[PDB]
Amino acid sequence: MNITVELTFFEPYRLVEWFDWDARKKSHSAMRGQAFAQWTWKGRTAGKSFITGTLVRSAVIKAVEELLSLNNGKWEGVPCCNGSFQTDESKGKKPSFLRKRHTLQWQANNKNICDKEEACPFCILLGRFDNAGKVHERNKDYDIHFSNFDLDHDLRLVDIASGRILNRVDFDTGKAKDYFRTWEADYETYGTYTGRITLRNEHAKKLLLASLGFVDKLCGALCRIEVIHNDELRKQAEVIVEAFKQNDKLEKIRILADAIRTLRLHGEGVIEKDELPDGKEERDKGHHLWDIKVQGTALRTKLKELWQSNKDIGWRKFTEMLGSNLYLIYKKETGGTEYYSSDLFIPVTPPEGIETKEWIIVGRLKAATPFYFGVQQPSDSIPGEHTSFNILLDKENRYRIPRSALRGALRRDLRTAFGSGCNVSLGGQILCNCKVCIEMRRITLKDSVSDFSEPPEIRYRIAKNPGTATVEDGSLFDIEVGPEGLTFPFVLRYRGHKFPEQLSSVIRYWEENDGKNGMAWLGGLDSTGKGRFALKDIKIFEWDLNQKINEYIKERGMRGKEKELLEMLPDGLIPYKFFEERECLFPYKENLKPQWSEVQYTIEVGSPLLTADTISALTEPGNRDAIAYKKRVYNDGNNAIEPEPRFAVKSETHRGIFRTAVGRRTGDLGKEDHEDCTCDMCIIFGNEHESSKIRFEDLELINGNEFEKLEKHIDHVAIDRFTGGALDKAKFDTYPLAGSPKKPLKLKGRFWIKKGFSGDHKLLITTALSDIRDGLYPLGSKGGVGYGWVAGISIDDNVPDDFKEMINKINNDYVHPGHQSPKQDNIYYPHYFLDSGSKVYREKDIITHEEFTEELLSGKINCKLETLTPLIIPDTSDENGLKLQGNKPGHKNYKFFNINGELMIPGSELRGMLRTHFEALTKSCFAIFGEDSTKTLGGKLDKALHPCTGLSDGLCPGCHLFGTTDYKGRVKFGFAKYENGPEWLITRGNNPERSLTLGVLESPRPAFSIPDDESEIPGRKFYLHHNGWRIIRQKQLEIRETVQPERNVTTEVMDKGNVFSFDVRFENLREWELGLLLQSLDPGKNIAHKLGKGKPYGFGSVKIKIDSLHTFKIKRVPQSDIREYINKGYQKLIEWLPQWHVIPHIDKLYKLLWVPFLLEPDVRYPVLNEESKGYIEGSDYTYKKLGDKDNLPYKTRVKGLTTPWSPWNPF
Amino acid sequence: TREDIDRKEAERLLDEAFNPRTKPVDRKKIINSALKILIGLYKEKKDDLTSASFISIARAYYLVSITILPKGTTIPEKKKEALRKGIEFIDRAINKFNGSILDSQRAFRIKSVLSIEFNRIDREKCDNIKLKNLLNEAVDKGCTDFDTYEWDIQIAIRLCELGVDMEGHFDNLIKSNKANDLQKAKAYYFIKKDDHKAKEHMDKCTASLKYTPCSHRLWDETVGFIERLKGDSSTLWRDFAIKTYRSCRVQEKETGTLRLRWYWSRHRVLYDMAFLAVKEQADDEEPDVNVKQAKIKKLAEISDSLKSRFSLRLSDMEDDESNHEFKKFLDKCVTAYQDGYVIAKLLELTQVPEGWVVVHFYLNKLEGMGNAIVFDKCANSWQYKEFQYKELFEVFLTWQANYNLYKENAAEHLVTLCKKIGETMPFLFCDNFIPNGKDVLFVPHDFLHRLPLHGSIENKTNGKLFLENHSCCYLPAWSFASDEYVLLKNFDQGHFETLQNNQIWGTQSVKDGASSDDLENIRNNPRLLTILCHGEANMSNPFRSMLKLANGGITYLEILNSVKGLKGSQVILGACETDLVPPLSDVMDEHYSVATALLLIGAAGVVGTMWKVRSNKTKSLIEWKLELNEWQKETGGAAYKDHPPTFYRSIAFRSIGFP
RNA sequence: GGGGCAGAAAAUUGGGU
RNA sequence: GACUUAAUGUCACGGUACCCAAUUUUCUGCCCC
Ligand SMILES: [Zn+2]
Ligand SMILES: [Zn+2]
Ligand SMILES: [Zn+2]
Ligand SMILES: [Zn+2]
Repeated sequence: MNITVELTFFEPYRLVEWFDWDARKKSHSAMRGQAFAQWTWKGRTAGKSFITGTLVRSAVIKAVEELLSLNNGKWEGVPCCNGSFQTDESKGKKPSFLRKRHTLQWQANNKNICDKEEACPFCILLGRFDNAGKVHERNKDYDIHFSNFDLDHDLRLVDIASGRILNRVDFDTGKAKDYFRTWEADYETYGTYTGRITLRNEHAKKLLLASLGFVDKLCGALCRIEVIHNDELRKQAEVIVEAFKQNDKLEKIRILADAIRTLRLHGEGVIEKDELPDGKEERDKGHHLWDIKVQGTALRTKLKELWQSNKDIGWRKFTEMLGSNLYLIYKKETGGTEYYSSDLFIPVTPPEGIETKEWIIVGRLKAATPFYFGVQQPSDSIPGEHTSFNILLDKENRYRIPRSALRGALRRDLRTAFGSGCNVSLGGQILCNCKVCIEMRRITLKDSVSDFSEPPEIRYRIAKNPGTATVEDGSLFDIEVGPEGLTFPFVLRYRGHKFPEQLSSVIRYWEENDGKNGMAWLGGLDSTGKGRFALKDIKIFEWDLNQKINEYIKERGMRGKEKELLEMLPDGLIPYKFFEERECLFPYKENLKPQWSEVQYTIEVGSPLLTADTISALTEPGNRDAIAYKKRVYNDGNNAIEPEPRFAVKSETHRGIFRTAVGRRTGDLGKEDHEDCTCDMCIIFGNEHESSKIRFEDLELINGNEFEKLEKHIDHVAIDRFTGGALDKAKFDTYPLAGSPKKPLKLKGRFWIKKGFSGDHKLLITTALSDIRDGLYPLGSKGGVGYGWVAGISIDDNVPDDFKEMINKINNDYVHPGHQSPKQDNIYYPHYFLDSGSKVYREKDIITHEEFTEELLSGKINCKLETLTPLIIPDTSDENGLKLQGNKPGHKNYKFFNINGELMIPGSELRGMLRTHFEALTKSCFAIFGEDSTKTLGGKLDKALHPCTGLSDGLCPGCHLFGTTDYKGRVKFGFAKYENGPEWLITRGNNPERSLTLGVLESPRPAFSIPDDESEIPGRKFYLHHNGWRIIRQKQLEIRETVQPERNVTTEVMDKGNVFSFDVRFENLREWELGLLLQSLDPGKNIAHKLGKGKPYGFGSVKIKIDSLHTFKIKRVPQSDIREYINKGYQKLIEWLPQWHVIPHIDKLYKLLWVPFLLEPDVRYPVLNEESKGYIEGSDYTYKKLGDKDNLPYKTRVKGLTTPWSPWNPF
Repeated sequence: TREDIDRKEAERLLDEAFNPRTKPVDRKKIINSALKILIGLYKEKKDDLTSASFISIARAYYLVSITILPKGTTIPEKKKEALRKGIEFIDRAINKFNGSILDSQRAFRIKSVLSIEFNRIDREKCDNIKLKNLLNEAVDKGCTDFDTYEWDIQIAIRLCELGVDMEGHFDNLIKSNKANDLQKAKAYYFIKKDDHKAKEHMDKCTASLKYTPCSHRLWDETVGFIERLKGDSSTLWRDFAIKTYRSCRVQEKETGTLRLRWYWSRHRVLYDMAFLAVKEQADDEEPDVNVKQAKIKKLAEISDSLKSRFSLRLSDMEDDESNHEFKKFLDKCVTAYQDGYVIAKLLELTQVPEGWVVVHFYLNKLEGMGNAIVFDKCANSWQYKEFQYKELFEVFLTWQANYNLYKENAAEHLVTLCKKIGETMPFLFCDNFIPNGKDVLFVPHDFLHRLPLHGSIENKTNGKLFLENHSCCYLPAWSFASDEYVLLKNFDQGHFETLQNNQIWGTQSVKDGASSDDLENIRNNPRLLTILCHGEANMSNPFRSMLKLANGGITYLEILNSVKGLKGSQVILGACETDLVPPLSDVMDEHYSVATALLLIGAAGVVGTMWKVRSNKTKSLIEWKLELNEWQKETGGAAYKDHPPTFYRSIAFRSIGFP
């Protein structure tokens, strides 16, 4: 009686090349995969897949023995013997496959010894007494025959299978010993196999059918046995890359590749209907990346053309292949432990009367944090890329939790719960009998995917170089991480006599109760908090496998229909109501609960936090050069992803901040190389030879709904040291979060602690946390500017008590005399040049950013900032801040800089003024210069004063201290809060009654400074402190009707005597460097700095005074220690109370910023011939006469430089 | 000239690494830097790379093969990968005409010796055909400079081992100022078949081996030569096997005060075949009783020496006084592994209390049939018998598998295992081998430790239990033999609530909910220490098998150091069964349970429990407060025929110690 | 008699098992 | 029927693609023939 039997796989089964019995031994892959499905070719492609009838027969006889054991060797009333699974090599030949597995056995209950006359059902299903033996197919003399199972539909291998590399991970460490490839096939499309089972003996049909219904898995997967535009898009990408090369923009073709790759997250409508940033209205170039003339057309339009011409593959596939293509072209031009694993018969006799049951654990594995199930790159996963790290997805692109990774994590947690397990060995001839293995051999669980096939967010990563506190050479990589909140179905079947308390402990550890919060660490990247799944919706069922096995066979164990079980009623599946609670399991609270200790805390950031996610800055509209990083959280309750993305500091950034803090505290950071090391940092944070003992999580922003505008648009610039204007290409705008001292940002992050930390290590981690709270390590980018400064930390009350216990623990007498200005009261030039000379000192032995050296100092400085003339710090975020554009279109009206409605000074401006002052003071090189400008302007700066290149040639004292490229500066300035004072300068006639319409602000012309090649180059440009705002205040109406409205700029002005408070968190500063920085901050009485717009007009004169200087090795230094710091600064300066005017360059410098009103000198720019306010009749002061070579010689540079206060009209 | 200059720098750094002065820890980092430099050279110079760079690459890959230790018992995969990479990278070099005689000879020598090393590691990759090709290359190159490079000496001895005449280089190898004694012995015995000179060099070789750690190249290759002699059916293999036994025993006699040994995958066969040699000497038609008795005594001594020590892979290896010796021993062994290639009171085996017969067990895998070296002081006669253990191992594995699922319900399998012990060891019930009414001490070998030898059943219809006639106490090895009452408890509520509550027999310094400190704080040595806790097993490192007491428990190692006040006390570890302390058996079981640590501290004997038993039986055993083998017979432990589960409980209790 | 810049240079992967 | 099984013995659900790395460094939203 021929029986047609149909396979069906409900999860990805495994595949191997068929090879042959005599040829399998030569290949390790096929010798490991004897139990897999077999692939035979028909070229080494387009073959046929099949499952051997011998493997199906082995599964069937295993099911037969299990059924008989469950019934004490008596199925349907007919007794069954023990069979025989021993072959005597003398009396025959050994079978092709040897068992080396425990065999379930029972009593005899047989009338007579089994012979070939009245054999029991077990013997005639084993083929014991048939006429066919171990010889091959010759004749059909089999009492029971299992034919080969071929796939039920060329059939190319890549179409059915997909190569995946598996793993074997340690337990003492988190590393893997080895790995092995596999050919997991496609269970959805090619998942049905058909074969024939022929059974001559009709006496044992029922047992055979029961065994067919009882086979629960095959080839690594659940089974239900049932009776009866490439090569053209690549060319276009090559054309695009060639046109980019024509513009000499091949350095950013890589960034375009990442933008294209991340365009998959955006819809196709982004390129269909223009949603990309369009640039400025009058830029005349547009976007620096999308408005590029490639083959005579803009990149946006041609990308729309490509999308219309590549609609076949779809937006996700088209953009992925496109990004890979341009990545390959960019790489082409620039140059771009597999361990595959005597004869004993062990009879296992279950006691008579025992009760065995099967428990199904149906739930959902919600991801509390973004997950990462790693997989090998494409072109290496082929059976037979652009992103550095790939995530695991199936053919439908949905996220997958593989059965292997879930099983491995479950085994690790089970070993933890037991506390005594084995390192799983490969190729052993005896079943491992340790506690965890016994239960793992009974646990079967289903591979499950999420119903969410959307592209994974790319999470970038870098490695900081401790020596320079910047990015490392070749340290950049990107990881594809799945969204947070995704719910994967969870299936777990345990077959046995009693449910172990350790598996219950694992479930409760994994479960997400009101306080458990879920602790199933799944997949890789656990050190950065990737893959902490909170298993939920838990339902436990059970089968009465002894007296209710007929319906278990009828329902096939609910294999492949677990979604129906989770939704809700089959016979013999009463729910398991005896599932022990969390606080009733000894193994749980003993080993699993204290395994990981959560340390949750809320960081309070009182400054604009900028994580600088630049790839999404290009694609997202607005044309922001750098925007803050935002997450992508999947809303499991309402499906889909939240339209509003959560801003957060990356868990990698959190981990790196803590790790760097610890390394600088101890000294492990800065070692030559971390070999197989047991240092404090290596033990706590893991290394290449172990795993991290601490796992960090994202610093999600919880206080985001209390902001009118969460992201504050801050413009930046770099000002040339010579011309005084902005550089050639230096204007850039960041998009940080809104962070103010009054209204700060709260970031609630957490990290988990293993139960192996000593007192010293816990003290180290608490010291790192305190340093984070103290503000030593600002979050995000531009930390040396005032971005992401931590104002404090508020630890949660749920933290363990022991951890919480450790956590809770000026005037300058110098006066500059001055000259000329008081000796007459006469008009001077608004700016002068400081020819300091080419004598430049470079320090080869740069100070590393490693552990704080004891000789040098570090800490913070609190400085008050007083204004002597009105200060202009426009908030260029709003081009219509004063609401005056409606009356006069084209007028650039500005508002004073403010975050969340409070008046602040960005730390960029303070750092710029201090860096310029210090560079002028120490004869540092021109750090920012307009090189190659019309020989070239930068070609006549002698040789030493050029901007500092890499650290090969050394760094200038200003460049050493404030930092350069590939060397982070040792001084961080902060945003200056208001802290009381006379707020506004009322005008009584202005449009908002608190502004001042400024004059025409024109770009500086270096031609006047250098009229001929005879003069080499003037020095640094500084603006005097003349009270020139008074003439602008008086001529408010005369300038609003004469100058062009589209060119005049108006903004609110701060009144005289306004104070500001800001911090200067200098670190690793030398004994004399700190004193010199103090002198730069507070040069003394009658000397003040210039800040903000209108410096040539006398606006924004600022006087800095120091309130308190701190230093830690918290120790507020006294005034005596404040002195003898500036003293050795002067001592260092001369060899390159102090009397600064002794050095001529410093004398001229301090003359430039000397305030001659602390009587009222008048300073203004000349005019063009008889222009407005010419005043020709007496003190002409007009161009084409003062600038004429005949009237005035080429000594204008002589009078315009090295003469800080020389008169112009009389001379 | 970049290739030549960087190759010269690589040669400099390789030569510095080859100097034995540098420690292996920095050697790995410097050779990794050398690998990085050489691969960076190879990146831009793949087009017919010069011979010097390829030779430097081959030397560097040989050295990366040597610096990586075998983490497990088997050959590490990294070493195989290094060998394969070296031969693959040198294939291109040897396929091209270098043009220099010296460079070609060096390339041939390194390729041939690399193939020899691969053959030693695994014959599958390189067979005897590879060795013949190596001989052809060496003959063509003529690299037989014995007095210049020992590399040539190694290739010469390996070639001579291939059964091919090497009389051409015989004169050069005769002097061989850079050779070692074993190479001279091999050359003398193989080519010239001169046994006198072979043994003359052999004695010096084993004398040198007496002072070298077990990780050296000499040990593995000398045991390989000895087994080659044994397979050659020679006559001089026995003497050198015994001499290597003696050298190994003396070398580790002082080193490893914590009862430790170094695994090299050839120690076991060395002891096995030395045992076979002395056994063949014993049964070599000896006319004198004294010499045969001395030979059997030496048999017992070598059986005991293997048992008296440990076997730990360095993966498991990798107060503070003990850790100092651990670190020093690990450093010395790891140094001696790579140095091969680069240029309280002892107890005599014969002094035993009167009326005590000892049964030393040895399981030799080479012969395949175990031995039982017995010794009784009634006649002061040593005799031994042989038995098969493979089927006994099958029955023991059956019982172990059935027990881990149905602990109490596996009594029938225990009865079967005991009957198998009786059948496979019929001399236990023999009057001549073991007289009746004589106290017996067992020294079981690897998997015989788990066997309930005291519960053996004679091959009879009503087979009498072995426990009824003799009083049995066990011992891991012979090297372990040398007031108030104290109780410690860390069990769960609901069990053993009577001894803690009703304690009228003692328990003054008792501690319910005891921690490791409570065990360590016992100052005075009591007359009976009782420990109540179920310990966990360490499947990899028996040094870290622990007793699950409070505050993290106390391990095997912590007992050896912290606990001092326990000398001469009959400890009863009748709470954790003996088999949850160590791992489970696979072919052999050389792991030592916690009771062995207590014995080494100085405890007078541990009344353990082989398998898990209900709390009532061990509670009754504790309440038995008179000074085992008599209680078991009276309590019903001889009713295996009628009450299997009753037999399962009583037999489990054995006293691990020597009164 | 007129707005000038609106990003620039780096790092986009290296080591292990 | 083959393309593929061997039948008195297939723990391969017998193995987490795992571990290390801070999208950061530098820059006044500024200014005249
Ligand atoms: Zn039968
Ligand atoms: Zn195990
Ligand atoms: Zn370290
Ligand atoms: Zn410089």
